[PDB]
Amino acid sequence: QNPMRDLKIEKLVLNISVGESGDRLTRASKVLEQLSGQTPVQSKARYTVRTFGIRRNEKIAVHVTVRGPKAEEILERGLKVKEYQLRDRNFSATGNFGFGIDEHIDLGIKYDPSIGIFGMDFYVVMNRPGARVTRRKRCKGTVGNSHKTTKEDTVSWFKQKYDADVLDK
Amino acid sequence: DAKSSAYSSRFQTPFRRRREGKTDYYQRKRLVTQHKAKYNTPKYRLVVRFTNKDIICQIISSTITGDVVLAAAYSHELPRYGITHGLTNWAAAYATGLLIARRTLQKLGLDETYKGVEEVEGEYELTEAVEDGPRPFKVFLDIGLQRTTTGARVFGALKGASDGGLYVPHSENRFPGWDFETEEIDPELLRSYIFGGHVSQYMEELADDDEERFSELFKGYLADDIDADSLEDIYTSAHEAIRADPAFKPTEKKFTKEQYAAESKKYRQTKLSKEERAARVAAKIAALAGQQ
Amino acid sequence: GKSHGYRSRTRYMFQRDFRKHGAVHLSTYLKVYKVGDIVDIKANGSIQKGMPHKFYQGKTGVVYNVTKSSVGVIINKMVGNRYLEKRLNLRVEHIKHSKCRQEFLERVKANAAKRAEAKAQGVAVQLKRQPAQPRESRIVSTEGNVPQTLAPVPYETFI
Amino acid sequence: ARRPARCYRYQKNKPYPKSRYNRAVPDSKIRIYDLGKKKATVDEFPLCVHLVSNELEQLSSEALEAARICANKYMTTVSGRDAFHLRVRVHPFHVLRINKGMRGAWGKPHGLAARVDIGQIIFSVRTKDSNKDVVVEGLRRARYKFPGQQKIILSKKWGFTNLDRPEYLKKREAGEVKDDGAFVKFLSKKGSLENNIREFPEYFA
Amino acid sequence: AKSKNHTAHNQTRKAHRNGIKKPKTYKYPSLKGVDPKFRRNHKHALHGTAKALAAAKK
RNA sequence: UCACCUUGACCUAUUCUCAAACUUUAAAUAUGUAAGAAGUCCUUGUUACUUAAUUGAACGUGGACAUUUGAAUGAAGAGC
RNA sequence: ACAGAAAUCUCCAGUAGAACAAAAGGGUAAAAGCCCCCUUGAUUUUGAUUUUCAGUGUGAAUACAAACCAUGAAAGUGUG
RNA sequence: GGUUGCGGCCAUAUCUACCAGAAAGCACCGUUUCCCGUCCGAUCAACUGUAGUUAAGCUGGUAAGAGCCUGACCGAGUAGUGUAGUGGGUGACCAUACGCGAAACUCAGGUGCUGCAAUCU
Ligand SMILES: [Mg+2]
Ligand SMILES: [Mg+2]
Ligand SMILES: [Mg+2]
Ligand SMILES: [Mg+2]
Ligand SMILES: [Mg+2]
Ligand SMILES: [Mg+2]
Ligand SMILES: [Mg+2]
Ligand SMILES: [Mg+2]
Ligand SMILES: [Mg+2]
Ligand SMILES: [Mg+2]
Ligand SMILES: [Mg+2]
Ligand SMILES: [Mg+2]
Ligand SMILES: [Mg+2]
Ligand SMILES: [Mg+2]
Ligand SMILES: [Mg+2]
Ligand SMILES: [Mg+2]
Ligand SMILES: [Mg+2]
Ligand SMILES: [Mg+2]
Ligand SMILES: [Mg+2]
Ligand SMILES: [Mg+2]
Ligand SMILES: [Mg+2]
Ligand SMILES: [Mg+2]
Ligand SMILES: [Mg+2]
Ligand SMILES: [Mg+2]
Ligand SMILES: [Mg+2]
Ligand SMILES: [Mg+2]
Ligand SMILES: [Mg+2]
Repeated sequence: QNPMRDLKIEKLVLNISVGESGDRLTRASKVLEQLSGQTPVQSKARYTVRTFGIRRNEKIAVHVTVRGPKAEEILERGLKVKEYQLRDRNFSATGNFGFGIDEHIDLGIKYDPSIGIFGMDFYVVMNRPGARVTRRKRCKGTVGNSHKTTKEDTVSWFKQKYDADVLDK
Repeated sequence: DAKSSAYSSRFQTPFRRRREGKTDYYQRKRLVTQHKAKYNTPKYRLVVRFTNKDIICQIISSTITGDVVLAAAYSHELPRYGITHGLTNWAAAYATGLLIARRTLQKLGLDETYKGVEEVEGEYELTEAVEDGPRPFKVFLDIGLQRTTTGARVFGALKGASDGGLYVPHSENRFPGWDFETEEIDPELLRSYIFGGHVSQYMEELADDDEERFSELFKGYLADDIDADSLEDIYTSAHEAIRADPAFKPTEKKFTKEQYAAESKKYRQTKLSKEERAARVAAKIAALAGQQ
Repeated sequence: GKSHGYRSRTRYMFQRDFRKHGAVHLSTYLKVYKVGDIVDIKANGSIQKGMPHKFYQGKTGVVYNVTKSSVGVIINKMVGNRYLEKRLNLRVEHIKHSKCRQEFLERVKANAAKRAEAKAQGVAVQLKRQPAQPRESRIVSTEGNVPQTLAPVPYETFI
Repeated sequence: ARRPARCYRYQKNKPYPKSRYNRAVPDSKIRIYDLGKKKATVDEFPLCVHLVSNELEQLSSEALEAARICANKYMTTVSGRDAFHLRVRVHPFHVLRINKGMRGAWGKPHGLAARVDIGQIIFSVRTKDSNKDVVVEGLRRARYKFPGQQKIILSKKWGFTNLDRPEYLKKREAGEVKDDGAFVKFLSKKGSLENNIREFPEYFA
Repeated sequence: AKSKNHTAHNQTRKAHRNGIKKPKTYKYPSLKGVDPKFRRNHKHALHGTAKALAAAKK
């Protein structure tokens, strides 16, 4: 149709929720760092339930956002770990998709004090050129209805390049 | 989806340009409100706007029925002064600010007095008032919505308008060369930014590193065979031309306004009438409930 | 006990007038007030500084002083059996000009103009206003207007 | 152990509702406001009979129960309980207070009453045209439980709707009428034609 | 013992016995609360005008 | 059933009825100001305030306008 | 992924249905909310004004003036 | 007439859905040495109008569209209400006289106008 109506990856966020503070979540920040190439940022707890063992403002999670070419190959590693089997679910109505894995840091390895593993959440945000209009300071517009990402368009793009299959066992 | 009728009835719109995202009315109140005991004195702002591919500097006062432009200078009229490429760079913002300073001081009769910094060195300077003469033209900077950051081209325009002899109140911690340790501006980086040195050093290091980037970027420089080490005298001759003739020649206007108007009317969809709306509704009723 | 604070009984007076909340438009800040101008007082509820007391809502007075963001207003207030002059220090968003002093000044200009065309010729032009007068003699035609009306109506319930 | 209704007969106070300031109001004993065949079609019950107040007073919720049960039972006995539709058209929203000797004499909530005007319907019944005498006799029996004067007006409207009987027939033998579960929906000249085709097929002929 | 707290009865008839007075305006009101910088310059602008009309007539 | 008369809700379009401490709307009565000589225009004097700049501001000089001089009715004298 | 109605992360909607120390009302959306940076204008002098009112006091508030400062690129704002 | 920058009045301008937009502009878009800013050059900053595009933004139109605005001898001189009576009625309340006068409703119409500057087949 139009090269400016093409569907891209813009960011990929790697969330590890470790409902506590200390050495475990410090190493969970570490295991995000050498994969992303980027220092991650921790997230405080919003409130306190006293059932999850979390208190308010406790830094109980880490996450990092990776963009451009670096996001694409981490997504490729995640799909090789998931064996290219996403579900009928995992795809948002807004055209974003994610999953969860653990222990895929087998290559690209640092000094590696292997005491304790972490699982990890992949989430991929998908858009088109012109998404600056909803993020820029001046003339903050809304992406048009034709230009929005949808679940059908993102699953068509996903069962294109990476040539995977969804919903299948 | 599904905005309710109660929501639509109770909704209050923002003005028009808050909706358009062009006017911080919070900032505009503070920039436009005159001292009430200075009764009808217009408060003048140097509006500096950076679109892609143009720099706009306008000296504007405000009235009840709308704003009034005193003088305007654009970066696309700097090719008359000898700047063809890089028309939104930091130095181009400087040349546009110098041009609006000289044009306004020629329009107001303050061109003999208030020459400004005639030889640009890059030092922090304010236009001093001439004793037993007119005070200099006091202009207040309107950066609009864009962020105040160290090295931004709004302060290039500020620096050029101050060097052209306008009184613009400004500190110096937002020019390139400022450092957060010592409260001192660096005139070396400030003067290199004024004379385009940050562009020129990039052309030098791309020409010594890799050429597929130096042919994508700066292609028009190579087509107009401009050297990296020769931007400084282009900018200097441009400043001399600005200080020698800033008087705003306009363009040719080239197929005049009625011929513009009649040709551009042939692409306006015209609003329909009640007769075509009733006929449209009746034909739609026939097409939709006429039993196929 | 009882309560007589500064903004007591101002639930509706300083309210902000449906779908006109938020920022004040800028002609309010660009109107120019001279000493001697006759101004109306209506407090904006969204600006809490320079705000008049609730007594002065709907009161009309004379500018005696002009300051950085505010004007002083003379208001006559009926304290007991006499009138006291009150001096108010009101910011200009609680202030608007009186349209009566517009209308009277165009009547002054009209009076001067018709006195000039009376001096040109035709003196005694009779340039005061008059109250509404009893109407003169009409002739009412019956041309396509034959007077045809029925009677009072019977009672029906229509419930 | 209850005050007679002549104490709280007249609208002497501002309406005192159950609010965030009242908080301790006893329940209205009238809880059923539609009776008979309430689910019936608008076409089922064309004739509307109204019991209408002639006075500005208050009707207690006790009196509303006592008249609703009497009119319902007479109409059920004589004509069957699915041949009429009864609607109490007033709701006891005003809290009556009792002070149970004048220092601090503000009252605690006694009960609930309904403030009626001259010309408000208290009870409306829709039936077939052949049930008119039974309905008028049921409403005139229900008069005795209410203080004040009340008239029985035959409505010139089809059913509980707000348009005349020839106007409703002109509207339904044309195509501006479609059924709801107990009421009806009317077709307008305003709105999107796609929705006015999505409902109301039988028009546009 | 308990008595009559407050009433405004008869107070308007008392205020109209001497018939509520307007405060008798004058040419040249006072500079009470007029801006001090304007007052300071008004002093000198009237000093110079006194001298100007002194030299105009003598 | 391991997609079924006998589903809690929730949403959608309707429906009956209300509020001293609810409200988009909103009277009547009551209430503020004005309806000029201390007014209006024309010209130019002051200043340390104000303006980029006699630009304004405020107060002025000199001049033009005579009771229909700026709605009504009354005024019992008015003011102190 | 653990992870469910509640932990984190992403998108969309969202006119305020949140928040603003404490009652209730008013006000507020590139904010008066939230988060960050810099600070002490919560300073000095002594008048004026508003509300309570006798046009006394006290409390509280408004707008200026003379300084000295803070903040910001600035207009400006800041006498809790 | 289009478009831009700065506006004024702040929905006749908003919202939902669809369809068009020549020229210029605006825009998306391209790059990260430099000033600067982030977990992330996404936002902010810088550089080039070059590699590309009208897909979106933006503008305009359409809709028995929602909302909003205007008007109506539409409802309605209705409700309410000032004044009056040794009016009526046990009362609740009501009528008359001299005046003022709504809202919902129902119809019809409309769907931004405009100031300064600059630019454009
Ligand atoms: Mg704002
Ligand atoms: Mg700002
Ligand atoms: Mg109070
Ligand atoms: Mg209040
Ligand atoms: Mg109000
Ligand atoms: Mg305060
Ligand atoms: Mg007894
Ligand atoms: Mg009582
Ligand atoms: Mg009875
Ligand atoms: Mg005693
Ligand atoms: Mg006593
Ligand atoms: Mg009394
Ligand atoms: Mg007396
Ligand atoms: Mg007295
Ligand atoms: Mg009351
Ligand atoms: Mg209301
Ligand atoms: Mg008079
Ligand atoms: Mg001035
Ligand atoms: Mg506290
Ligand atoms: Mg006192
Ligand atoms: Mg005293
Ligand atoms: Mg106190
Ligand atoms: Mg204070
Ligand atoms: Mg100050
Ligand atoms: Mg304080
Ligand atoms: Mg304060
Ligand atoms: Mg980019």
